[PDB]
Amino acid sequence: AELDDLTEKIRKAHQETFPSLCQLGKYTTNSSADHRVRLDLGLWDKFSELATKCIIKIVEFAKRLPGFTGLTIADQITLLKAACLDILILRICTRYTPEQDTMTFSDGLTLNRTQMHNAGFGPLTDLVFTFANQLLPLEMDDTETGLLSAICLICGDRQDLEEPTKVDKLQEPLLEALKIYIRKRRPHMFPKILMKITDLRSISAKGAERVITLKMEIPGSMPPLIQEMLEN
Ligand SMILES: C/C(=C\c1ccc(C(=O)O)cc1)c1ccc2c(c1)C(C)(C)CCC2(C)C
Repeated sequence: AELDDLTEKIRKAHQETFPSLCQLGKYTTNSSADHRVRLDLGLWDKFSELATKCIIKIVEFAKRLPGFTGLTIADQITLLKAACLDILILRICTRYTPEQDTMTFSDGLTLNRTQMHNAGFGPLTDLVFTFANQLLPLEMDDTETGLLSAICLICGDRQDLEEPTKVDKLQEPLLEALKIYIRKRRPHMFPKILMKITDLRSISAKGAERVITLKMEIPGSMPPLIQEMLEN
C-alpha cells in the first residue's frame, strides 16, 4: 500500500512535468526539412531553447520525488547532472510518431528525422531514432516512464555523493514498484524496460563530445543550463 502510494506519486510527478503526445497540438516547420546539413542555426536556437525548458521541468520532476528533498542540495545537484541527459533523451523518444518518422517537443514542435539531425543531433540522430523505435514495442505508460526516469535519477553509486547509502535506500523501493506495476497492468517486460537504462546511458555518454562539437560550430554561446548539465 505504501508502494502503491509511491507509484502513484511518481506517475504524477511525471504527468505534471511532461505533456503527453496525445494532449499536445503538433505544429511543423519547413526549415531544412529534406536535406541534411551540418547545423541549421534556426533549428538549433529553437531546440536549445526547448532543452532549457525541459531541464527545468526535469528538476521539478526530481523535486516531486518522495525523499529527494531530503537529500542535501549537493547530492540533489550531483544526481541531476549525472542523469539529466538520460532523462531528456527518454522524454523526447517517448513522443516518437513512427508513421511520420518525427519526434515532438513539449510545445508541440514536431520535427522529422532530418530536422532532428539539423537541429543539433547530427551523427547521433539515427542512434536516437533507433532507441525510440525499440521503445515502441514496450508500450509504456506514464507511471512506467516516470518510474524509469526516477530509477535513472536516484542512483546511489554516483561519484561525489555526500550520502551514497541514503540514496541507495531511496532507489530500493523503485525497482519493486516497477516490478509490481508491470505485472499488474500488462501480464518479460521487467528486464526489457530495465535494459533500456543501459541503452540510455550509452547514448548520453556520446553527449560530451557532441556538446564540444556544437560549441565549436555555433556563433553564440551554449545555453547556461545545458552548459551546467554537461559541465563536469
Ligand atoms: C534530448 C535533448 C533535449 C530535449 C528533450 C526533450 C524536449 C521536450 O520538449 O520534450 C526538449 C529538448 C538534448 C539536450 C542536449 C543535448 C542533446 C540532446 C544531444 C543528445 C544532441 C547531445 C548534445 C546536447 C547539447 C548535450
